[PDB]
Amino acid sequence: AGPEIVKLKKILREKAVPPGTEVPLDVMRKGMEKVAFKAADDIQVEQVTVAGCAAEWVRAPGCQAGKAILYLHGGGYVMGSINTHRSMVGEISRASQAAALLLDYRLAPEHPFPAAVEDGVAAYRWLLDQGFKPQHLSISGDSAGGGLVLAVLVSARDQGLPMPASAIPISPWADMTCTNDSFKTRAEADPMGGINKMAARYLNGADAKHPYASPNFANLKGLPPLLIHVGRDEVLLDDSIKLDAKAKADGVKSTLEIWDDMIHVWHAFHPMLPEGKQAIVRVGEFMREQWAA
Repeated sequence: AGPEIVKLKKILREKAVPPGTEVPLDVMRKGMEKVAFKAADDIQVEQVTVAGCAAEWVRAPGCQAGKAILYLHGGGYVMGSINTHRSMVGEISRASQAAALLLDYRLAPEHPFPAAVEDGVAAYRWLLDQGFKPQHLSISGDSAGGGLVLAVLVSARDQGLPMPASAIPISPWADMTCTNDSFKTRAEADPMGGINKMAARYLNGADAKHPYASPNFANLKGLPPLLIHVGRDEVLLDDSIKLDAKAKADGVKSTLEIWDDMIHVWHAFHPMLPEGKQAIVRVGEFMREQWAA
């Protein structure tokens, strides 16, 4: 294990709330806002309204005309924002050489399932109506947003929408049931259930096996080529392994990368984690590969 990830895990545990204490949602929300990384100063930003939602066009230098990424942020479907993810999305824009549409989709419990999926699908539809070709598009997202990526694709496909050139779920949460073995077998090495409460907030009585809630139970047939990033040291490991397997069986060209010693959305720690930078570079490279094909 690299020195950076070791020290990163140390800091995270030293700074985290003990297991089982209930942090109010508005407290978690504000805490996530305050620890959010400042985006690099060469990242340009433009506010837009997309499908009734606030959003930002996130443009790193080197962005190609005609291309775009719909980005869906993490936050367990109950938190996160444009601000919390602007830094990581800028670096994805940089590696992929394409501007990114960072969507402030509707959150639970104010807006429970399927609000987030509706916003994702409509935002993707918005991109199309703006004149972006399907072959010039990609959809990416982390954690809850990584599951949201797959749900948006499946929903859009059921509604007759054309598929984009690629999709890259990062540490996706694709199973609301949280019954996978890695929740037990990787729990020791994961410094990042509170997750069950978030699932309860998002679902609000809905079936946890609903395809648009938990894409690991969805029909993935027809989906674009997948790059799935996940850390070996996270409780959501099996979500990614099972997603890959599901995609394979449903005909989808899927590529699963389990990064050793890595934690949940390690990409977000790119300022101090070389593997975080590396994986972001990989994401952008995969996007460009699928566009040049």
